[PDB]
Amino acid sequence: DEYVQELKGLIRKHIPERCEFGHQKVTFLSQVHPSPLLTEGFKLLSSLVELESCEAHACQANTDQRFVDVILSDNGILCPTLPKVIPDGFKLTGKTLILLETFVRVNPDEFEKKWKADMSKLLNLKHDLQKSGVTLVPIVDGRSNYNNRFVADWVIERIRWLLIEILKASKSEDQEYQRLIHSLSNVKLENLEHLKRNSLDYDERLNESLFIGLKGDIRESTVREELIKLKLWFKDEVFSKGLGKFKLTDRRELLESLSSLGAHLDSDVSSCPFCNNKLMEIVYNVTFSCVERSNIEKHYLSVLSLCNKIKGLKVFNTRRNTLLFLDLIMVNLMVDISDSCQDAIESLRKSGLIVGQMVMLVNDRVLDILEAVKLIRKKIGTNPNWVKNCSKILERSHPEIWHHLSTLIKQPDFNSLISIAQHLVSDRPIMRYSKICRHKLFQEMSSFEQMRLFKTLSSISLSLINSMKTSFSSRLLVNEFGNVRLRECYAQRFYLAESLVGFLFYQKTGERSRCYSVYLSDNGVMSEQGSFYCDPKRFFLPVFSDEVLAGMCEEMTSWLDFDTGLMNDTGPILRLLVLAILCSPSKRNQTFLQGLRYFLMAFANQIHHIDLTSKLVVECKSSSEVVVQRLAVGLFIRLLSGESDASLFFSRRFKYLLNVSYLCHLITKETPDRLTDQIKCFEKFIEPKVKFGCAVVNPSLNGKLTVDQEDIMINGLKKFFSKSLRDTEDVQTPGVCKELLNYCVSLFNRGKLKVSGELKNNPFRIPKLDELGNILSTYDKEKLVSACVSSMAERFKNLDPDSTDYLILKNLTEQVESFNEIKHDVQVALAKMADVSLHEVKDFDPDVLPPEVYKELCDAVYKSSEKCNFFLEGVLDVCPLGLLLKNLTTSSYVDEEYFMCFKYLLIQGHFDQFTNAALRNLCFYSEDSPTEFTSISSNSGNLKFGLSYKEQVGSNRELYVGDLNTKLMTRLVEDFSEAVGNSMKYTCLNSEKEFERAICDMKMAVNNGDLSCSYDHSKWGPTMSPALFLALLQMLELRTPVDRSKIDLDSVKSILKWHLHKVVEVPINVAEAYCIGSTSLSEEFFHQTMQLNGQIPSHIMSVLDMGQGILHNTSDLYGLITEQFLCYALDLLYDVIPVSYTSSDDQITLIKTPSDAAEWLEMICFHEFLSSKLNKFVSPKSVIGTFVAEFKSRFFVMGEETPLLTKFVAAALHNVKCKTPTQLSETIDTICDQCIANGVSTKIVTRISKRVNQLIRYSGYGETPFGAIEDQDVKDWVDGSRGYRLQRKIEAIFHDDKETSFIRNCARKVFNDIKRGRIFEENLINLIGRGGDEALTGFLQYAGCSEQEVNRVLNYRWVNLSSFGDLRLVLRTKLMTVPTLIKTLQSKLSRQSSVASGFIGFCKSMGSKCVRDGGFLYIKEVYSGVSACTCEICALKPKIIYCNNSLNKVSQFSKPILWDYFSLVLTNACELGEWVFSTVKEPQNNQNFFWAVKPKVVRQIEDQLGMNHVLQSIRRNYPVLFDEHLTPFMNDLQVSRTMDSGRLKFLDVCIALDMMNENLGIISHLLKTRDNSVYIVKQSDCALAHIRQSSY
RNA sequence: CUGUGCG
Ligand SMILES: [Mn+2]
Ligand SMILES: [Zn+2]
Repeated sequence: DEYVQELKGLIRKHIPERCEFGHQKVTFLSQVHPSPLLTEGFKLLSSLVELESCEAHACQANTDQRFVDVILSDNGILCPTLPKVIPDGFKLTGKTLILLETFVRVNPDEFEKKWKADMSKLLNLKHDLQKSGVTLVPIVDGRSNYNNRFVADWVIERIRWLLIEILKASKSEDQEYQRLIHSLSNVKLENLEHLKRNSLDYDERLNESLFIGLKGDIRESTVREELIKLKLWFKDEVFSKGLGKFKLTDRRELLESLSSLGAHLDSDVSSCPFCNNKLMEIVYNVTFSCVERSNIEKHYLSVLSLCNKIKGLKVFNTRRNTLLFLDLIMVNLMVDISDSCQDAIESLRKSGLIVGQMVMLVNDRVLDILEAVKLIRKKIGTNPNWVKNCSKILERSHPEIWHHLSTLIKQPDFNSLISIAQHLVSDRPIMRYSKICRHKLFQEMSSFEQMRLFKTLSSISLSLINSMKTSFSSRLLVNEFGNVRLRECYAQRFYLAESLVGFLFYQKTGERSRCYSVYLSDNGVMSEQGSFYCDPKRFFLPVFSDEVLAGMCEEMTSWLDFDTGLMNDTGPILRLLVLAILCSPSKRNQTFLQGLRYFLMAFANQIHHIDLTSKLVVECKSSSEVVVQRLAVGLFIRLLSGESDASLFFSRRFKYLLNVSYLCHLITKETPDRLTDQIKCFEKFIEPKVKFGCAVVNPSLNGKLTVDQEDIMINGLKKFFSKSLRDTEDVQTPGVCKELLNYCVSLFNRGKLKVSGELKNNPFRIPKLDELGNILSTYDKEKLVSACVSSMAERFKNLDPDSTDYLILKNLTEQVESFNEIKHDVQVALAKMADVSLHEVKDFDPDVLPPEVYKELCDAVYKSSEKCNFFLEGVLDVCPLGLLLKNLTTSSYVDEEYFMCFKYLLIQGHFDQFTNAALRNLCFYSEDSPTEFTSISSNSGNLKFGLSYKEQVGSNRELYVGDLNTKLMTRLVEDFSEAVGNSMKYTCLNSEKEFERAICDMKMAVNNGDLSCSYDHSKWGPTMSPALFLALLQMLELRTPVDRSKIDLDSVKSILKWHLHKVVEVPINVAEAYCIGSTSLSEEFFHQTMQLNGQIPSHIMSVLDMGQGILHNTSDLYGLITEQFLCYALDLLYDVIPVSYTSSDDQITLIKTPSDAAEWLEMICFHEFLSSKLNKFVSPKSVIGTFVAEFKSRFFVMGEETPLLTKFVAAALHNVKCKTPTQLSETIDTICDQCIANGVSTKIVTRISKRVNQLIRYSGYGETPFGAIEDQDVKDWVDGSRGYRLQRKIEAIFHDDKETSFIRNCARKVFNDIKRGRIFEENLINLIGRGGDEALTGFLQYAGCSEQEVNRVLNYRWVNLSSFGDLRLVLRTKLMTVPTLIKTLQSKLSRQSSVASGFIGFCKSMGSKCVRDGGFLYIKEVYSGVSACTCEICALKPKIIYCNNSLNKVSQFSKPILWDYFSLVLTNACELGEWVFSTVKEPQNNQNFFWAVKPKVVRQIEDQLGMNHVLQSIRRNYPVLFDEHLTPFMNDLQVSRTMDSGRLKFLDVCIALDMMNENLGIISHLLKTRDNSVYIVKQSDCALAHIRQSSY
């Protein structure tokens, strides 16, 4: 006991703050025995930890450690026979309980495991306690450290060290000892030697069911002879019988097949699309009614804007009366406008924004003056004081910033109102809800109206997205088949011509699909244009793409200018097809275009599968797919009807049709319906499993199986490996024959393949799983509400205003629905802590009761019944505790909606009514730590996975989410597999050199004419099984490089069989949809597995899953070795030369033949048979000819490569992620560089830049001299960065480049004397860091100037709103969450929402107080503060640049632009040389002269630019910024400290510019590869390239 | 939290 007395001495620094410190301490002092003292030491430490955890949250210690039932029976409460559970901290007040259970886990994984376990075990008790008792709120405090606020945090580590020393000094179980010794460590991979590996009478039958036929020692000549005999048998048993899988194209017959499948002849639709689709007829009507045909309006718009701003304050705490006040103001200003200037209502007002007795108001709602009067005369007599009272609130407790001098207090004279009403006739709309063709023959129209069609489409799309952008929290004053009258709908406006305006009327709000009606107003007259029904989210693409599509069309058609006349009958149909695709966003259309891509791939080449036509036919609905399908097939026929073999200008035809097929990518891939999306993903997940028949019901979730479960697992394993080498019945069922595994393994072992096992670099060196895609989880909501109510009860030390809702907004950043739900939850929780029968038998939750079960009439009339004690007089905004329910009922009653009133009434009626291994595993003991593992688990779970989907253009892609332990095991397996793959050479998944080698090999083979085999494999993911990898690694040896020690992968085998024992959860939403309840296989399976066998199915368990996204590289290497075996076999049999490349989903086989290709079908069929014998089913989409090759959608043809224009332009048009305008412009620059890399066009990128500039300008931000990409660029995207193009734009701003020339001369001088001229550097940073203008001067006198230059160059100024920081803004981001260069460095050191909704959030957020000063303010006052001096110097570029006296009123946000010119010039000097110092000179082709170009950049900045160079420079120059906000999480700073090649050539000088300026982003741009290294360019664009070369 | 413009 050398330390026991030392422990007694050291534990003397402890405060007995509570009594039982004293009690436990005196028990500890008075006991000296070997066995207990450790026990009470650990339990006292745990008690101290739990008290520190819970008394920080107003705890009440459970000193007796009793159950919930007795503490609830302490006072008067009925016992509902609650299940037993021991609480750590309890807080009971009135009829509310707060329970806190805390724990400590140093290791994270155990921390989240215990966290999930405790919340799961506590949540289920709420459903029982609430049913016939009181409520509760579960909270848990998880700490990863033993730290506390009662000790000086230097003894606890010493206490732990001394305790572990004491326990290791002497003992007296084994696993308990290991757990306790490992749970007191702080920081601790492979080599799991300490694991027990105990058997449970199950390993054996797994072994002989998997490792009986595996030898891996078969010699070579026997394999040769066996393959010979197999080939001879195959030749005359299945090939001579005509039972193959591939055949020749037979072009013409394929044309009739395509015409039959696509061109519908049994359909009743007409051959003119305009009347087939509602959008087509609507746009046709508007465009052919439009082509053939004053300060009052701005005042009206201004007053609308100001009332629209003031309404958002909601300072009246009520809605309907607020709306009545606002529209009363609107009508008062209306009648004050109409009293004078009588020539305004008929002429200047009708032609603006008005229609029959229907005037728009705040919140973009159109309202009728008649019923407006019918509602204004209310509250008159009942309470005429109202208008007075709401007037008096505009003086006190109001912003008092208004122009309502007289337009507010005047009573509306109803005589003028009725006179105005009778002045305008009744033309109320009908909005038709739920056959003669004069459709103008679009094929015989001029070449101008199509662009007008496109502009009309863009206007309609933007109007739809504006209607999307409207507010959600809007309730109509008066509520309302086949024809509904419109009186109080919502409206949007759009502009077409000087006199006529289009209007869009819609009745409902939200984000889901609605019904809309389109009307027109020519000269005050109302016209009917149409109506339709759609979901706005799928029309973000055409919002401004009215020009890029056009020029794309002319270029696309002009590709076919080899023959004159073919453009005439192919162009107009091409634009019509593009329009049809744009107006019809659906998965079926893009799948159909992909099917046409596959059809073209089959047809243009020589050999194709026999099962293509079944994968091209898609069922049609709504008669909308038929027209686009007919258009596509007609185009294909017209291009392919005549002589169209491979003996003519066929490459351009192929490119044309391929781009036509890729036109599918314009469709937004964002799962139009979500619940059906989970249904589809789940059923396509579960169909192969059940059709195999090995899916069991919910397992034990802890590593226990029943006899039936293990028996069916054995049956599945036996069935999978029960395939023969001769039977042809098993060609589609999953499985494989172990014999061929033995063959391939044995042949690989004796170095007979292209590679061997001579590996180097030895590899042995909190969301809920049940729901994916939901914004919030039950666990997260419970935690947030627990924290909220804890803070609530904490501050009451009554009365509570609505400001508590602010806290709800503080912790967060469908969403509004969850916010309202949690607001109601916290309201009712506060209410209960302050102090129709079908719901009883059904779910007892009153907040989930749907309004679809009862009529609205009974709901409205029952809430208006007698109520004495359930309502109170007045609104009573103070809301003291004890009467919250009455206030909520009154607030819901005064508002139009009664559903909240109904549920509040319902809930107001109370209608909701001394061993060391067992007694020491509840305080802090880490029992769940993995110490002994079985064949099926690892003592820490059963590898629970969660299912999810990912949107793709073609079809939804499966995805699996893993827990933390599963995540780490999967990542270590992946690391080992990647080590093996790096040992491999031919793999192409992440090794770019091999990818380039494959590209060059395929291109040279195509140029020579070798045979191509682009194998595409179907159902690659779900069909594979881990058992394949188990057997493969069992038969493998993995020899070491030099030691030849035959590495034993026992840990790898165990972890892989663990993955074989993975369990997957089914989402709760699909389970509920099936339970609530067309014939579906999954539906029948679920209904068969509800009660017939066991309980509801929530966990699925089987063998052959191979979850996509988890076993990438293992599957890659398996497929690689298998294809190597097959290529070796085919080479040895048919003496032909194979080579192959693998990408784990599709592969490439290049075949060089000796010594016209119709004699080689037999080898392809034999290879297909061999692959099908393996678990390598090949999709029918493969093309096995020798004309064109495909790999990862990178096609190669004889002579050149496809330009892939439409895919890239669609990508550039879409995925405009809006966070800040600068980042948007940079992303656009990157995507345009990528687009121009593949020789697209130079006139199209200009249109994209114009479109994005127009889009950002519409947002109200305003154009900037940088803005988006410059207009009218050139092919000099090559050898040019963002700096160069920005400099070119700046030069283009100035017509006569006169001061730019001199300032470039000055920049040339400063570059000259900073590179080698005399001595400089390290003095510039002193000048740079302060500010703006004096620095201009300082450079000027460093180069030589006078005061005239000083006061002349500083004249050009531009407005920068982001001057005092960054634009504060909140977007529609995921719930629950310093120069930028430092942030990028931090990120690089470290290792669901729609684009439409993102744009909506951007536009909504920038309109609030975003710019900062001093304070936050708006933008409009900033832009209106400018002075329009117009002194002939601020007019050459309006709204871009300004002169000094033009910005006298506001000057903080005003900088000169020539500093940006310095920034760009010095950036180019550091980046790509000094040749940009010259003057641009201009120079003094059949559309088909394409060729590749290389960058011609020269770098004098030590082009290598290794890592840790900038870190040393920033440490030297800016130690203050180096210390904090930089390199906290780093351990190898020492290499950077000891002169890591410090004092670079130019790194020191031009990094401070990026420090100061936040629109360059050069250093981050500096440290990456160009990623292109080649650019496709036409000689037509090369002809007019500008020349800029600099002399010495 | 707090959207009003493409002429
Ligand atoms: Mn492929
Ligand atoms: Zn028609």
